[PDB]
Amino acid sequence: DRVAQLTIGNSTITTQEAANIIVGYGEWPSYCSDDDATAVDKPTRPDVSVNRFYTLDTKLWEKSSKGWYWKFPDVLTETGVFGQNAQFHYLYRSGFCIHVQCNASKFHQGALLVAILPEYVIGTVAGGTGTEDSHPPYKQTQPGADGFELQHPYVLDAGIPISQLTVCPHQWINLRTNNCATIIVPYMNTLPFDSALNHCNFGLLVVPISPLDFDQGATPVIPITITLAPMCSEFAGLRQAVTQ
Amino acid sequence: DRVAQLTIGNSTITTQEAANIIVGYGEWPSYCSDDDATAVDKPTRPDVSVNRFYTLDTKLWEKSSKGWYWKFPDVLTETGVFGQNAQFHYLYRSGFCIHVQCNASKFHQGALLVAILPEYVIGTVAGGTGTEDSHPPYKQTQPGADGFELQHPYVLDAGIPISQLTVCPHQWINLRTNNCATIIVPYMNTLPFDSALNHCNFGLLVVPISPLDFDQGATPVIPITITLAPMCSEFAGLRQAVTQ
Amino acid sequence: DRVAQLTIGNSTITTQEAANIIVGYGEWPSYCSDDDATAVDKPTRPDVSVNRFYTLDTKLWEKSSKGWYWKFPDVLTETGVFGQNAQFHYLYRSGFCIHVQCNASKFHQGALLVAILPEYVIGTVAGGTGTEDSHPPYKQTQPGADGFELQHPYVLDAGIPISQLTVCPHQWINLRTNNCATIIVPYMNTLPFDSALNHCNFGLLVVPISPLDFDQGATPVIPITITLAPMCSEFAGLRQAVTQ
Amino acid sequence: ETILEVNNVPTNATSLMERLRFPVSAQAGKGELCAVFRADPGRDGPWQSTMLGQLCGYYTQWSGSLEVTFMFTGSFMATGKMLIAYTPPGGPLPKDRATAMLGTHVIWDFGLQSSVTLVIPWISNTHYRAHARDGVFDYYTTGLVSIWYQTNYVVPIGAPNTAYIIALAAAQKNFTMKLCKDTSHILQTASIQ
Amino acid sequence: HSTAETTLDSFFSRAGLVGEIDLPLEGTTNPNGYANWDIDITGYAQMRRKVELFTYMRFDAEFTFVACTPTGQVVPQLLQYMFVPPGAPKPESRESLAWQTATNPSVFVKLTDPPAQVSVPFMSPASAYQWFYDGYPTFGEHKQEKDLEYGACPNNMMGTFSVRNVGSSKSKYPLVVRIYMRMKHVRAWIPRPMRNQNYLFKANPNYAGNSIKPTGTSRTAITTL
Repeated sequence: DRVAQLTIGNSTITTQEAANIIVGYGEWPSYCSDDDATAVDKPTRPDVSVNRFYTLDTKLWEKSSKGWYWKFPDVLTETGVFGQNAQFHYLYRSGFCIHVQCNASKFHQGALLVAILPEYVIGTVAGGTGTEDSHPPYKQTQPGADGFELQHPYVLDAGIPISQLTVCPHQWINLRTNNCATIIVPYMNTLPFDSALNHCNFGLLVVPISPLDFDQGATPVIPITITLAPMCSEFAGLRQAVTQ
Repeated sequence: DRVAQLTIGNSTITTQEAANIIVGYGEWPSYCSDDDATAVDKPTRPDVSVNRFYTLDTKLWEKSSKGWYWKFPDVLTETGVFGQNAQFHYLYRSGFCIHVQCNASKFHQGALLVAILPEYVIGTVAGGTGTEDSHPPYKQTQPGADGFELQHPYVLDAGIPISQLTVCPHQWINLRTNNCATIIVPYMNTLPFDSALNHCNFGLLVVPISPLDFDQGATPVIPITITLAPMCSEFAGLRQAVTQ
Repeated sequence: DRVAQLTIGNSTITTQEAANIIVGYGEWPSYCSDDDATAVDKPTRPDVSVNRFYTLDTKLWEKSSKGWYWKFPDVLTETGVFGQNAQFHYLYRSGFCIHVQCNASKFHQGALLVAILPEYVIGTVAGGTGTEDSHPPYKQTQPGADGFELQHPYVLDAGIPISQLTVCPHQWINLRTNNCATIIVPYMNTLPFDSALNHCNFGLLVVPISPLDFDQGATPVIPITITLAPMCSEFAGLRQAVTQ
Repeated sequence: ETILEVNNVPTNATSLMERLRFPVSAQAGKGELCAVFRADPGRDGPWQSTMLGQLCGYYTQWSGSLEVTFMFTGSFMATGKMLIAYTPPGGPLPKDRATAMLGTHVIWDFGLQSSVTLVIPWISNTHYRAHARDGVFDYYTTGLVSIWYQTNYVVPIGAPNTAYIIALAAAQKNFTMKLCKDTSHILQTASIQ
Repeated sequence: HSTAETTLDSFFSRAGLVGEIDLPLEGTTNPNGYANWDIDITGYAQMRRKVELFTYMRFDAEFTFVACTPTGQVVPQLLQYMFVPPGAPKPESRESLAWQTATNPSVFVKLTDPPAQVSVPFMSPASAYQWFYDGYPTFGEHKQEKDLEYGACPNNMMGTFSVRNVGSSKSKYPLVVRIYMRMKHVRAWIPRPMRNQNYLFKANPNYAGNSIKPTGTSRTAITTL
């Protein structure tokens, strides 16, 4: 139960210090029913070429880090064959298998909260005073694969408490216990299909709740890598490639 | 037998003045045997996305036209998903269904010889005198989708008689009889797979043996359109996209 | 299916370039039920003497023609034995088999829309400005066998779009395809019987949607002939002959 | 099917009848563009001349595949092949045939059968579409239709160099509408006397 | 009437000249008592035209080496023929170390002995030899200077044939070695139009553009013999 292997497509992930697997809302990704669908054109289900593990950028965990987030359909729109299909097709649909990995040693300590927040809408500080109706820039609402850093993690940059973020599919990475978190997310939206460009079904939040710490001499560079794989990907409404 | 329909992929061709179908060397395209193969990696067989009808440029048949030719793996290397696979993969293999179409009226006349010449190597006039060892430029050996025009059709620009070109899979378009030619070609090469960029398995020749003619008043613009579809396409040896 | 013969009474129509037969509103002409009737006198059903093909005037299709129309009970009220019965009797009832014929050559072109418009009420241009409540003259509302020409076909001289005239039993005469249109119409009215003089159950519209065209030298006279036959004719309420 | 006014250009008093059909003629053979129009049924444009477009005006939302039949009214001696293409949402008006052919399309060959049917399959993200207008509601756009010359309009001596095509449009069996409302236009200015 | 004499073996199994090597005493052509002949049967018209009737050909062969002086005189001289597959060291002199043939196949004969004859298998890495290769052997830009490589297929380049006087001093006589080839166990695919014009070079089908002659004979009028 502490060891596990995730194989999908032509990619395999290994781990010897896992903490089980979470299946968001107790549901596995699935394809769209014939009665839940509307688009009449036959969709493309590329399978193995898009349903595989993509490893996005690595972040560095510092004793003062606040946390980061990634919007999901988004992080992959410019990567591999998944990205190509997401650009050529109007409609997209899929679940995800997210595997956040971060290892240290038996002498390091700290705890990361890895959670999935559906429809993660970002807010602004409203000019500090709260009298200015400002809005988050494109660079912040859809940060891409590089993710974005939280400025006010306590309120998740959206006026909501992070202490309650656990009502969402989550898992923790407690260095003294495990070195990775695995969460499987089904397609969640009020529509059977939607644009992979304009809409971000959910956001991945990785936030340090218990600060990283260690004594001088132990390796100081502790990376946090994000690996994710689409599941049951379906695309429809073919046309030319659109970036945004 | 004069009417026919060719459906493959998401494309359909119709004709009401055909002259049967020729199957080059009496063999249908097929995939590579497990004993004829060498490359150990599992190939990609995209099927419907690449095995469909692609319609290349149109040529104008004039009372003085000499003829044109198209090298085949080549004509498609920059078109659709077939082209993408041909660029991303080192090895390629496939047969083709070639449909040359050209219609006129019951008052026009002329005959086109539509033939397939494997390993169609182009030669030069050698500076006219024959003392200069010149070679055909890249623009002529691999003309792309625009095809290339013959300068000396009698010798097929290669020192060989066109009068014997009928020992190759061919068909004629005699305006008083039919308005199209259909030839199905299997994969022919001394290797199970080869590069779609460096090698051209065969060439398509469309040459007027009996000049086009008509009386003034009848529409003077008589086009010759080339439509072709890959068959049993297989690719292997994946890497980055290479143009040449 | 391209050839057909219509025999009724002592008249026969032939055609070798037809386009099937249309049966208005999916119903064949029939006689009046004993429960749908009111007039208590026994009707006359002359049969063969009135249910036959009558060929009305011929029109000339010009490259600039706008279209014509014929009101139906009317066109026949002064012809043959049908006309006599229609004049001597107060009440009339019947269906019709309309056959519009127009042939050209394989070098002429054009398309006529042949439709049946029930209760075809004619309107006027209202003095151009639309402030004058003028009305169409008797010569225009009931043109007789000579038919009448449309002044503003786009609005069918009644303020309604001709583009939607196809919601009515219709057929087209596309010179490159067929040379006639056959439509069978049942008796349509809110009454079981009515006057053949005061009321016109429907109107026949023949309108060029695609202009006639040909090169100088081809016969320029292209006629459009209208042949029609009553069906299941019944008359009642006998008296002296009345013209109007 | 009712006539679709693809050629909704002429507004002249004497030229209204020519919006009902568009021209096709001998070209130069470079896959020239013939005509273009939005596939949106309840939007201002060509579809307004159709019964479908008119009935749509009475409903807020619709769903289903549409179909457009093109009838060639040239002469018997005229030949030609056209490429009617349907470009789903997001795809800008294709600049050339090589771009238009990447979407849903059909190569039409003129012959004994005068017409051909382009089916505009229901390819939407939502189950229903509200009427598309310029601006925000362009979210519900259906796409674009464009006719190109596959080969060319060929004809002998003695036959017209210009012929016309008539487009007829309607809905498929899976078409549905919901939420009644009033048409955008009221045919009245002052009191009706 | 039998159809046996038109089989591929009947047609091709006839030895013909494909190579000729000169080993003169004085001159500028192999004057040091040794020679390296690049194995290519495309140097002589008769043999070349026949094989070029087909695009691909698979076969074993029988090579015969007829040696003598330029006058046809048979001389008491000992020669050494060595097959140098591509990659093996080609001899640079009569006393080259490569003549040790520890692995390469060699034949030692006197000109007084009947012509040496030997059997060769089908040694191409391809499934058949190609008399025509419409392409380039390497990738990259194909500039004017490298058009020399067009139509060059390595699957047909079987190596070198080397000859020498078995000695350390100059031979007393001028020699010539004619190489004949007889094909056996022949398979052939895809026939082509037969050579129409004179041959000019080995690695290509170039023809004299100013002397393009008709395939055959001509006459005055079409209505007279």
